[PDB]
Amino acid sequence: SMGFLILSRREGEGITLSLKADYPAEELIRQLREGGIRILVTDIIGNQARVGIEAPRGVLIVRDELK
Amino acid sequence: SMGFLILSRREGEGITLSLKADYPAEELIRQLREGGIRILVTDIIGNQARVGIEAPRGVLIVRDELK
Repeated sequence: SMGFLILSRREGEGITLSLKADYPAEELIRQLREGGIRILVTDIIGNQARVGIEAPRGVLIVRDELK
Repeated sequence: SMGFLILSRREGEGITLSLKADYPAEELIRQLREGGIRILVTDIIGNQARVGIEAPRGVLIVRDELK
């Protein structure tokens, strides 16, 4: 199954996607070749955009201001 | 160097990221572990959000309405 993260982002705010160190390379590459990552603009509430990300469990999703 | 794509997205519009079939698995996994993918909300022009994506060259970036 998939991890799902939707966050409000203002101008100049972002997200970094990386690979989790504890998951194996053969499997992550197969997660990403086969199904990929989906980015969705879910809502635009004025000066904010709610961005959804659906990604296999091996993908680390971190808001830029955290790391 | 990096591929860069910025597109206007309205509500319910998205992007799919996948891995290019012609690039080797060892290298792509190392592209993504080391540097990752950056998603940036660059501008919110009313009912549209301009979403930037910076990704290593091995990553295929496709607007949902194309494939």
